Amino acid sequence: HMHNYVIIDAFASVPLEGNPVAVFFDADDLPPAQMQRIAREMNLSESTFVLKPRNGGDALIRIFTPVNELPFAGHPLLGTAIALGAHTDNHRLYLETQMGTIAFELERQNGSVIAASMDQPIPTWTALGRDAELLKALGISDSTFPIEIYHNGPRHVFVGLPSIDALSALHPDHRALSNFHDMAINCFAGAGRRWRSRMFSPAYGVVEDAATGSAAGPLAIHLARHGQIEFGQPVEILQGVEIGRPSLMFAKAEGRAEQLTRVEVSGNGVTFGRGTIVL
Amino acid sequence: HMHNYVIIDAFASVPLEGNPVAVFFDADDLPPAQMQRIAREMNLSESTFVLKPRNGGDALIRIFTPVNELPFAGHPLLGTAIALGAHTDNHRLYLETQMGTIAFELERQNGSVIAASMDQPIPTWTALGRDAELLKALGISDSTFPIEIYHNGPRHVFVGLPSIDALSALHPDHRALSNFHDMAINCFAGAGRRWRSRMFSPAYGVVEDAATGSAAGPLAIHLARHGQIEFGQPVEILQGVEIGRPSLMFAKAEGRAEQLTRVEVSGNGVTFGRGTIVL
Ligand SMILES: Nc1ccc(-c2cccc(O)c2)cc1C(=O)O
Ligand SMILES: Nc1ccc(-c2cccc(O)c2)cc1C(=O)O
Repeated sequence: HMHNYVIIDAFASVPLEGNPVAVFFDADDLPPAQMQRIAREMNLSESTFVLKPRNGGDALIRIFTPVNELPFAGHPLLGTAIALGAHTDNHRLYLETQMGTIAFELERQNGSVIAASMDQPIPTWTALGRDAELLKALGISDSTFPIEIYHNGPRHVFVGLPSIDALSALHPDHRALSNFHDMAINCFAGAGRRWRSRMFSPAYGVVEDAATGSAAGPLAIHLARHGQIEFGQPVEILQGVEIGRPSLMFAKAEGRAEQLTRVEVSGNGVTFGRGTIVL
Repeated sequence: HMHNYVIIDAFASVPLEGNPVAVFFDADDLPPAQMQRIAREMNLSESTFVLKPRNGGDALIRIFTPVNELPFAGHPLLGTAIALGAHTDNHRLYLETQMGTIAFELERQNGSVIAASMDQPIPTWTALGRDAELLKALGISDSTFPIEIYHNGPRHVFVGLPSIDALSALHPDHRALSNFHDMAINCFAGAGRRWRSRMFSPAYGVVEDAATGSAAGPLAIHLARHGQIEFGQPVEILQGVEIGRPSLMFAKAEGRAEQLTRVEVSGNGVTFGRGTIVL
């Protein structure tokens, strides 16, 4: 009959920062075709729907862009966990997805969930093998570190820049980037614990994304493989600064490249708005 | 501190049809930079903001896409008038805009505004002069009626198809259409009182629009000039069918081409959702 929803800015503690997701509660009465139409109506990068669990978790989450269902997504699931924290006292939340059950640790102050940490799927990776084409599209001559593409659901390519100022100076040819299908292009720069990122993806319908949570785990692996951090070291990844949606993602990859045991991504989230829809 | 909003599906009587707009009430405390950030957060084609009047109208409306402020827009203003009807008993609403005050007639049943009619700016027009390029981009050999571009704020080009089935069969090259700057491409077909339309606009950030209210007045003028209806005859324009967002627009242009006295566009609207934001 009606559904309540909230809009969460994921990877932010301040509204209008981070990356929005709409979260719809009590969605068991909605067929998937209707969920898809609602996600299209909202037009946010994703809308999620909270359903009763089917495999022993706390809830089953379905994730929709305006056009299609996704089996996994980073900031939408973080935002969903933070939104659901308003309706449970549990310290941990087990959210079922198409790719299995993901564990979230919820962080509260006086009953309000302000942040969460999630396990992520362990990615696979290989060289992209299209370096000259991609570098030309980005407008630069070379990457710092190897140009590799990671898969954890989505696909994420990483191109390294020699300084944060060089990262901010990028002005990619988005028409040229559109020849890179079913992937996002993540450009990064930094040192030690602190990194900056920018993400561009014609394939995923975004000129430049504010906070690409599914890329944060892969970036931690990339930095560790290429000697910039150790495995097991947390990194801070600040994305979206140039577009006015600063987003802070934290990530850690445990183990070694050949035997990764855990990939964790965490961030703050904040409620931008709350409402009810008429169906 | 907080603001209430509603989501109106304009040019529809059923939720999830028509074309959405978010309408924010009591917006006088928001600087325009903040309105723009809110419109970006919502990511709907437009968000509007209701302000105290400055020139004797009932309210001043500011209209924002996710990227810029607009001086005029069709479905966003229709939706705003319908939303505001919930907060007044007045039969007519005078909404100030950057382009002057627009009169709306509100249609109610038991206190609920179900539809409205608006005056529109009187357009100007000329031949586009890029016919072969545009026809190639649309994938067809010729137009029925002259390919003319109308200006009433936005710019709207009209290309005529020989049947509704031919209109539905269009599969434009959106890359090629992106060479048409600061305009929308409206393709139409029909007869008598009943017409079908499809609108494509890379320039305005929409692959295909559900209901292009600012094009409805121009189309009525185009059809009258080219002998398909008379001036003063209302037409029904059904848009958005192929994309699953059917939208019914009504339009009438009074006078003659050389001396147009009124351009009226009307439609239903319906509330999809209601909420509150935290700033
Ligand atoms: N914003 C997104 C858009 C698309 C995807 C995605 C694409 C292909 C396969 C797949 O499993 C996920 C992910 C995200 C995300 O936020 O992670
Ligand atoms: N959805 C829209 C997007 C852009 C415009 C527009 C563009 C340039 C100048 C201008 O005055 C208005 C109008 C609409 C509309 O709905 O009418």
